[PDB]
Amino acid sequence: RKFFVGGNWKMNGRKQSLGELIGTLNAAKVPADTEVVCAPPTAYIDFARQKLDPKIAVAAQNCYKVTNGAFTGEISPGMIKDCGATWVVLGHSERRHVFGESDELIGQKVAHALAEGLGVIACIGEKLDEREAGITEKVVFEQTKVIADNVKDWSKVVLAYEPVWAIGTGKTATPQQAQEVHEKLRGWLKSNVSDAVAQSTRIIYGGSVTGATCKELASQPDVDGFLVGGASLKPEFVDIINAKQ
Amino acid sequence: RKFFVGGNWKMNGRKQSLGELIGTLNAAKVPADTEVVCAPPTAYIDFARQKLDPKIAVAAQNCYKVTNGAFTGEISPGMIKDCGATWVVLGHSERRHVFGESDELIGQKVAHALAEGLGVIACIGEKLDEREAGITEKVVFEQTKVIADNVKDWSKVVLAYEPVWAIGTGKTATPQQAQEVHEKLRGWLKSNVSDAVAQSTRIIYGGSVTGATCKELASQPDVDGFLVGGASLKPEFVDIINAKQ
Ligand SMILES: CC(C(=O)O)C(=O)O
Ligand SMILES: CC(C(=O)O)C(=O)O
Ligand SMILES: [Br-]
Ligand SMILES: [Br-]
Repeated sequence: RKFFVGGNWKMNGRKQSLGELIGTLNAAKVPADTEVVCAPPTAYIDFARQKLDPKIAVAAQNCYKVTNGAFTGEISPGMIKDCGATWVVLGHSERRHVFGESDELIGQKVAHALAEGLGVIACIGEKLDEREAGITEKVVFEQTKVIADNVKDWSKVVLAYEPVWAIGTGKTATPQQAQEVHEKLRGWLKSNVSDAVAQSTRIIYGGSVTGATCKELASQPDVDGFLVGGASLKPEFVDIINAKQ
Repeated sequence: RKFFVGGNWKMNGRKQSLGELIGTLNAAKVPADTEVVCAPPTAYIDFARQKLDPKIAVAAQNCYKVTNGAFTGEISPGMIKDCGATWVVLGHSERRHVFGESDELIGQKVAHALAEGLGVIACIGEKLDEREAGITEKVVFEQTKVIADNVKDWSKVVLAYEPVWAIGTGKTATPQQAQEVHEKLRGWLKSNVSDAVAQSTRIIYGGSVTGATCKELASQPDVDGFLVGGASLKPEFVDIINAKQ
């Protein structure tokens, strides 16, 4: 599986500073068999795609589930493609848990974005109370099932595990804890989709990762890369791109 | 009060067709004492601002309540300004009732967007069940109070009344029904802010409006313009700009 490093800029950046960040990223030497994707704020998708070299792909941070309509504040896959982006992040923990997006809606978005030709970074993960109740597997398997039920072509999908229980809670996820969930997710794909899909699908880690911790995380056998948050805004992101080196 | 016509493109358009629409709008002769604002999808704010003549202002369709942060899929006022837009629509019925945005959040967004120098088109309106229960005034007064509690400078605000009870319900709002709510809102401003604010604040109508109905709606004494939905994508929008002519 090709190592996959996504940089989610979240709601950060202006043209001057994003241009600067893009210069640093363009200058990186992307190692062999490594796929890099950046997700700018929605107001800057087109801007970022124009400035980033095509060796780096661009993702929207979210989209809606139909191609046009009466949805003030939304964007559609068709608009993402028209701006030159080729991916979308769906189901991010902030959309689910700050903005209330349901599994049903996420599945509908996945189906539409994939049908329209985008790749999807599909995010899953259990919250604090779910972790404490012992239902990690039940939660992430149900989230992954909703995604899988809306996928026709698994070559267009990357799964991102976010340990929401260890983000803003006082809990720390260890590399062994991350690996344990990634292994369970891969086993779900084996039993519910196929062994081939399990073996080829990238499952990237969306918890805390820094230049100092990325090599150990990347060495976990079922961790196939990262969906990076805050470090994606800094030159340290290049070190994370090089986590397997 | 300067007549105010906003065109909310909602989740519609691609570069080719939005460029076409912008050509039609640029070619319109904006009548005296008329203020025109267009709200493109977020992926096209910068694009639209570059192509629209400055005689037309650009609004974002939504924003968040801090200037940067861990809010995948959001944009901030600072980004809107960096893209050359000078307004934001806040509290739109689709954000409240499709996407679950609370009054508390809307008030926080209003405060931040205004502090950052944007104008705000602040939307209010009662749903079907609220209309049927007889609580139109209670609902829209509470929504307007939350907005007003977050306004330091009323010259930067336009209020938009959306008859949500008459959008997608089978009910029709008559011009007299729209006028009745606008008068009540203006009276709320008089009693709770000041007479001066009541007399100077534009209260625009955000229900159904077409070229065939816009002159009658515009003639209502407390209707100061429109926040137009679907007709804003068509040449008919120019007729609505001319509703007072
Ligand atoms: C911020 C946190 C949550 O929304 O619960 C997260 O997992 O990103
Ligand atoms: C669509 C409708 C609602 O969301 O209830 C509206 O008022 O826009
Ligand atoms: Br811990
Ligand atoms: Br009716």
